[PDB]
Amino acid sequence: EVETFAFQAEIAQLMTLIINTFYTNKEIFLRELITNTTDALDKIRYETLTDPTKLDTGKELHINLIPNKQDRTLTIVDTGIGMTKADLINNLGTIAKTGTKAFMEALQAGADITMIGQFGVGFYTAYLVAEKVTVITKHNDDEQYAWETTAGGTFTVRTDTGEPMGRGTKVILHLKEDQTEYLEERRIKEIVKKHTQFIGYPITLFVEE
Ligand SMILES: CCNC(=O)c1noc(-c2cc(Cl)c(O)cc2O)c1-c1ccc(CN2CCOCC2)cc1
Repeated sequence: EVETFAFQAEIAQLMTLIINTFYTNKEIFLRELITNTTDALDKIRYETLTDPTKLDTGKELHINLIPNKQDRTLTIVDTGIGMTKADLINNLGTIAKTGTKAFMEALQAGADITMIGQFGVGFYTAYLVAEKVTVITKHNDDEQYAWETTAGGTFTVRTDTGEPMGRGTKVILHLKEDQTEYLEERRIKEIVKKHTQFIGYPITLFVEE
């Protein structure tokens, strides 16, 4: 029931660079994941212009940020178009071989890690703060799947038996021990205000008891 895949060499190389390079401005991961959510939400809205039934899986269009200090996880949930199994396998709906190669070439020329989104591979910035990332997703044309990687050159894909999502993507960041500031309400609010003020969807930061 669990399939294990090797990353393409270039993507493994970029993930190692992200994990091993000294770079203090780690907060940019949240801007990148919220940006991906906003793009996925725009995609389902665009499809709904010609087929209103595309929203039968959920009419709410939103992004939720759910910190969990007990599990040391930060979960980003959106109700966007979601990814099929093929999209997960194809580097989470990106042309990441091309993007990761171009980004690493720009870094060699003096660009910085914060420019990752310009290369269409911003998702991998999750590894600045997370030791493991789980991506649960549901697209109207496929079943609910879980993608997961702790880097190390491979990722797994499995059918998800967890809480059904209806439609969209949930990114669960299992944070590194020294990166728990990203579970603090004031810190998350600061990052969203700084980097995501023009995202056209409600971003709700959940409170913990
Ligand atoms: C059917 C095609 N599906 C989607 O595009 C989709 N569905 O769900 C997502 C998604 C991916 C990730 Cl990594 C998130 O963090 C959030 C999200 O909603 C996606 C995204 C996949 C990839 C991307 C990144 N862009 C891909 C195209 O080039 C610019 C960067 C954004 C969203």
